Amino acid sequence: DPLDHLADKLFHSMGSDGVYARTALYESIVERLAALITSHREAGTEALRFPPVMSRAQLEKSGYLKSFPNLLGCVCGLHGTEREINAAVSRFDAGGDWTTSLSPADLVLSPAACYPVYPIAASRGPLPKGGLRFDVAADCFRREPSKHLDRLQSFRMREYVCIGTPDDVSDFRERWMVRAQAIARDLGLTFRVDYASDPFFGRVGQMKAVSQKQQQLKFELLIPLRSEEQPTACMSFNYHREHFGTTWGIQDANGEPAHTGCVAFGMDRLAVAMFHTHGTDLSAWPAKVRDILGL
Amino acid sequence: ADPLDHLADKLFHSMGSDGVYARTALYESIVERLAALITSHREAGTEALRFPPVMSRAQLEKSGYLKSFPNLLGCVCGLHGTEREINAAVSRFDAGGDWTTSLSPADLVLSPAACYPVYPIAASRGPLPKGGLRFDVAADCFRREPSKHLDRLQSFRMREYVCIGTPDDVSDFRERWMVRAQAIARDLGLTFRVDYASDPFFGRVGQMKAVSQKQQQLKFELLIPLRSEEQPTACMSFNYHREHFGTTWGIQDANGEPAHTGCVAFGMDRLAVAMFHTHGTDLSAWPAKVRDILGLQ
Amino acid sequence: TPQAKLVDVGLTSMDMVNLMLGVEAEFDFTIEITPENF
Amino acid sequence: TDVRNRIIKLVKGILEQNALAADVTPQAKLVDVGLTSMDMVNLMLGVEAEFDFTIPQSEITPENFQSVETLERMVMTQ
Ligand SMILES: Nc1ncnc2c1ncn2[C@@H]1O[C@H](COP(=O)(O)OP(=O)(O)OP(=O)(O)O)[C@@H](O)[C@H]1O
Ligand SMILES: Nc1ncnc2c1ncn2[C@@H]1O[C@H](COP(=O)(O)OP(=O)(O)OP(=O)(O)O)[C@@H](O)[C@H]1O
Ligand SMILES: [Mg+2]
Ligand SMILES: [Mg+2]
Ligand SMILES: [Zn+2]
Ligand SMILES: [Zn+2]
Repeated sequence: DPLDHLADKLFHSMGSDGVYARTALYESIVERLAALITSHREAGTEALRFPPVMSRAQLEKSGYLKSFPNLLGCVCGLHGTEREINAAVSRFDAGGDWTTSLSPADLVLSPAACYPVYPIAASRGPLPKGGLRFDVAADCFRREPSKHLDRLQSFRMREYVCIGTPDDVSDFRERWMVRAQAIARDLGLTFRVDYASDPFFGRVGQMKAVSQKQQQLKFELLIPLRSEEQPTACMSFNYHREHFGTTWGIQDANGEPAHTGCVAFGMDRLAVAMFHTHGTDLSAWPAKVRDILGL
Repeated sequence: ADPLDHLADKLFHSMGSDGVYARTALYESIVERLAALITSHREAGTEALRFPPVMSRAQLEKSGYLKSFPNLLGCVCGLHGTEREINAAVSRFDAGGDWTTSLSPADLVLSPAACYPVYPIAASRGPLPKGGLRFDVAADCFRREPSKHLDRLQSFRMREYVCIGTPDDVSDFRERWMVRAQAIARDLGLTFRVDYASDPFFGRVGQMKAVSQKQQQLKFELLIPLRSEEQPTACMSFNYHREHFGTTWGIQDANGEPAHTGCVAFGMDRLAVAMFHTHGTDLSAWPAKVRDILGLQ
Repeated sequence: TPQAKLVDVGLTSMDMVNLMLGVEAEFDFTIEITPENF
Repeated sequence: TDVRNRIIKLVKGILEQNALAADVTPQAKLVDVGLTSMDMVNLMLGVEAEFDFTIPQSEITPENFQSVETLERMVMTQ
């Protein structure tokens, strides 16, 4: 794979495909990218930071199981009595399988950064005129093991989320689609923006995707990393219509079920794209890119 | 009426689960400044690694975590069955039942401590050089202990400096970090004491391990009174592991003996909460020396 | 119209779901499904 | 009893012999003798087996397991 040569400078094996320790070099660029993204934040945007886990009931309510049940990581634990736990530990001691004593907690590993913001917004009552904007980030998890450096199981996501009338969200997404392309250009990256679909699970899912692409509810900024024929989506621009507004009873300034949308930056994919494009020697990066990143 | 509870309004938002909170911009700005201050004290030659919130289950099992804190471990499970089985699980959910019966464990756990993944990484490099190795590691950690107290989270940030070498390399390292960490706490204007302590091992035999740990003075904590001076909150720890990880991972020091290890751990969320409890949630009203040390201006 | 794009008339995702379902009710159709043929 | 005492010193001396040797006196602290954690675990079991009793978890403490003296004071109180 074309990205493989980057591994030695960027990552250390943690004994599991798609789960890597990050070197100081790699993390310094993730951090500069995060700061660059922050510097483009629209005024009036509330910044929240989420932990890597969230409420299972909240995610269930958001409908994640109808779309990507195969990707979800659930948190489980030994919730039994001391006797039960002791037997589990005893099985392990003998080289047996202690994991049969696991049961699910009330938490999952977050599959996207924006999910927890919808109930938070809803608890504040009706939206002001012009809607609400959030800046959120989380370490996310998706159960898709791969050896490719651009397909991780645990990865950082940063999102700007808009909640408001259809016009609010639509204007928001157009601003960000232009703005994201300008950022990518300033970073010296090669890309195109195209219609896309989320990878819905199963038969019905395949038709959800067609309909998603047809309605143009999702654009991606695609960067050629392993090939020009199969580029890597490093950002997405998502329009959810009234799905979350209805789900969470959020109503806009006009008494209608709010529309929502988000712009998502895959922080590890952008960093990997930067190293693939510019190499692992920062002093050699183009001067305009170094300046843009404050290097 | 916990004395910390009033801090929630400015610092956190509920995420529908005790010990799991969204962090406000105010809160995160201080965690980040605390992180930068700790970084400014990093010793030259210390290798910085950043770990994700999950790690290899096999690695964690091998390190002995189950025999110590089986009850705190969070495992990753998923729907690993066929498409038919997964669709059925979701349909049971749709019909008021429990989809989670179709879950099976993955090969990953949520990391209970930042340092665990560093030992196999060190081991893979062969014999330690003289003087040993030093690491700066960080991770979002998870411990299954729900609580409504803002100083006891289920998901929290840990920053550690880790030493791997001879017993002398490690005790020298721990000695110097105990002094420096106290200086940092002092610079932060925090009220604290440092005392020997033990890890909450599990079960009756676990009690004896704890007794021995306290007797051998393998663990110090920097304790800050948040709710009371009677039950203070451990915001840093200074841990000596003896040869446990060295033998487990086959790490040999420069004399060919099984390496000793130790770490100084900073609880980033606890330190931040300590700061807001101590100095209040108005940053402009913080002491000038504290604002200076944190580069708040 | 039998030329009008399916999504233009107002058939969103759940509509298209039942549309794949409805076309099953007619014949041997078990449809996998691609963007072009819709 | 001098029985409990000399017997405790034996199991302490037996576990000690699994690595090296030293001088074991009643007021000497077990940790100073050289007992590690698995030693203290093994010693607690070698005592619970020797005297046909179970130590209440409430009594598994540094106070009672400080020295041979403090230990016999615990064994004998049962
Ligand atoms: N497995 C992954 N590894 C790394 N980054 C990822 C991964 N999945 C998603 N991201 C990043 O998160 C962003 C937002 O998430 P989104 O759900 O839009 O991804 P996606 O549409 O599933 O993609 P793909 O077809 O690339 O798997 C993506 O644009 C990408 O940059
Ligand atoms: N539940 C938690 N919430 C927040 N921070 C925590 C939590 N557990 C540990 N930490 C922080 O991270 C460090 C972890 O090292 P350590 O394993 O020594 O914790 P601990 O000994 O379990 O603590 P405690 O007695 O408070 O449960 C602690 O010093 C503390 O600052
Ligand atoms: Mg994906
Ligand atoms: Mg604990
Ligand atoms: Zn989103
Ligand atoms: Zn540690």
